[PDB]
Amino acid sequence: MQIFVKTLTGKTITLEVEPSDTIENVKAKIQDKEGIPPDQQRLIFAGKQLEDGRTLSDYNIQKESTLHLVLRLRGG
Amino acid sequence: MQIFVKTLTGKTITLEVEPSDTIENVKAKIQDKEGIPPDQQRLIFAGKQLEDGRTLSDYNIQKESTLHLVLRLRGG
Amino acid sequence: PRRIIKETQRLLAEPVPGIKAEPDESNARYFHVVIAGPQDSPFEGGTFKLELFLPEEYPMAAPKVRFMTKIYHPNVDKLGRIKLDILADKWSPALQIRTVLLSIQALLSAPNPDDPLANDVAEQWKTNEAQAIETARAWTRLYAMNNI
Amino acid sequence: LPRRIIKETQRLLAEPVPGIKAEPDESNARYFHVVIAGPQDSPFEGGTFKLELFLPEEYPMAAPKVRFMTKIYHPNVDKLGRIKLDILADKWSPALQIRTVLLSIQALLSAPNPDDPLANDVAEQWKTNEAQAIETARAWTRLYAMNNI
Amino acid sequence: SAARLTMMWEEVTCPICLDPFVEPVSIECGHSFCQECISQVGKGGGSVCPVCRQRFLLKNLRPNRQLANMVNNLKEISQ
Amino acid sequence: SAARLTMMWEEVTCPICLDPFVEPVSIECGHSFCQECISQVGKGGGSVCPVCRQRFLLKNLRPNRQLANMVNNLKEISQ
Ligand SMILES: [Zn+2]
Ligand SMILES: [Zn+2]
Ligand SMILES: [Zn+2]
Ligand SMILES: [Zn+2]
Repeated sequence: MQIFVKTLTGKTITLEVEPSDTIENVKAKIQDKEGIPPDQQRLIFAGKQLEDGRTLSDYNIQKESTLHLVLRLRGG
Repeated sequence: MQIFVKTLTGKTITLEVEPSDTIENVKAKIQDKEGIPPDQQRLIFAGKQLEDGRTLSDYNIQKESTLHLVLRLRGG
Repeated sequence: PRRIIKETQRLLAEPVPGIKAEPDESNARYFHVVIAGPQDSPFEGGTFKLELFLPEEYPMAAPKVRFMTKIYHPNVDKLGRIKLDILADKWSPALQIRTVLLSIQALLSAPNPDDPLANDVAEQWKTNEAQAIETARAWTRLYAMNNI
Repeated sequence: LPRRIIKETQRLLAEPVPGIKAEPDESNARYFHVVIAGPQDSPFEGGTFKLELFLPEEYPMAAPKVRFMTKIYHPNVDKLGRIKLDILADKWSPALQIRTVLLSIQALLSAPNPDDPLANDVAEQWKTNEAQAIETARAWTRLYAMNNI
Repeated sequence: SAARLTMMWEEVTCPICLDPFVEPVSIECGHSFCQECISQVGKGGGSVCPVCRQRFLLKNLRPNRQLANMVNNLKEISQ
Repeated sequence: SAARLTMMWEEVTCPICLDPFVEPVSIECGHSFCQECISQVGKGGGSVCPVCRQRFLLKNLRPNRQLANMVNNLKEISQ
């Protein structure tokens, strides 16, 4: 399936992905197209900071779901 | 007046020029769009290597005339 | 300020789920913000009001953002001031109002207690995480509901 | 069959350049039959000069092999029609194409350089008696470089 | 095909000023910005990339004229 | 319409291989090439720019991803 990712500027890129894909796999596809190391990527869905371990299915991310891209943030 | 310049790859750029303009002026406009220093540019029109000093009028280069871009060449 | 006009333009036109930001009619540099508490978080179901102000050095400097609604969070104090790197040193002029607010929304999902801003809340969050969560879920009910 | 050669060949037949013809041999797409028009305001004006061009296997990382098949009176071309031009040797660029190579050769006819010679006899004659050399070249153009198609 | 037309406008947009590129230059990381925009960010010798936060030095700025040319082309398509 | 598309196609064309860019990278002068194309030119760790003849070192290659993205967009537009 294809999901959407809203990059910093607001431009939306399309990624072919599989429900079983990990977030790190998604960051990699973002990195290949936008050139941001996964270390610096943070993906937000339903207000949640999606973590590297879990999968798209773990978050109920279905077809045409949009993730929002942000930079590494630290509340500390 | 708009003239044409066929760049190395064959890409044609359009340049606003005045018949009183020197060849050097033309190279400069080419340089601003293509990024080739004038000492590396040579312009060919009707088989002639156009010289930096003279003008478009000196060569009877009129509206919609195409110059051809080449790199510095030396007969040896 | 054209950037602000275009940012504001996409905020009114192409909105983001769980975030609203409209400008004050008296000052386009001041924004009236409402943030939805992230799901699977103590703040779930909450509607948090925030103040955003764009200084004149924007986007070369971060916006000034503070909570108007009361919030029990390690990285937000009693005055509503937010201790977040993106709002200080790790600010980027490529960040926009959209991403700033999403960043703040992310922070509610992933609080960082270890390094304290509100030492009360921070210590309580690690020493008794479950009680702190219960408090925050309560504060969400008390202050962050029926506040629209 | 590098695709560059295919596209070059393609654009030479499709987008032609005034005063230059380059057709591929049906027996070898790496060999081109070329005709160059003598540049205007040159001794060679009015001439049609035949040239052979071959693309080596390292093209475009190496320059084409180009030599004159028509006889020409020029300081930088010898009796066999071999050309001494930097762009065909040391100062070659893989961004140059057959189009620009041939235009470059055409430029050389416009701007002969005797100081660095390949045909020493012609070069000296160009320097000692420029006017006679020009007349000779204009003659050679009529004798050898006309009615040769 | 306005969707794709816009997608091309967005590729030639500056992440700082959000306008189309003016004198597009790149920094060490490869990301591109208006010369003026990135110069103000890096005033004093350099800073970090607004996109990936990689360090950059203003002396290592590099023109990216293709991006410029794609702007002009897109301007002609409109209007 | 195709005429303007051509102008844009030529902007995203490699001057060495003459195909659309594949892994577009730039050298010190700012001119861009396919990584493979410029790498073979610069075999031994450097050479001169095919377009301007300015010196370049292979270690100072820089990705130019915007050009890549504009390629894909143009390829999709044809579809
Ligand atoms: Zn800018
Ligand atoms: Zn970067
Ligand atoms: Zn290439
Ligand atoms: Zn160059």
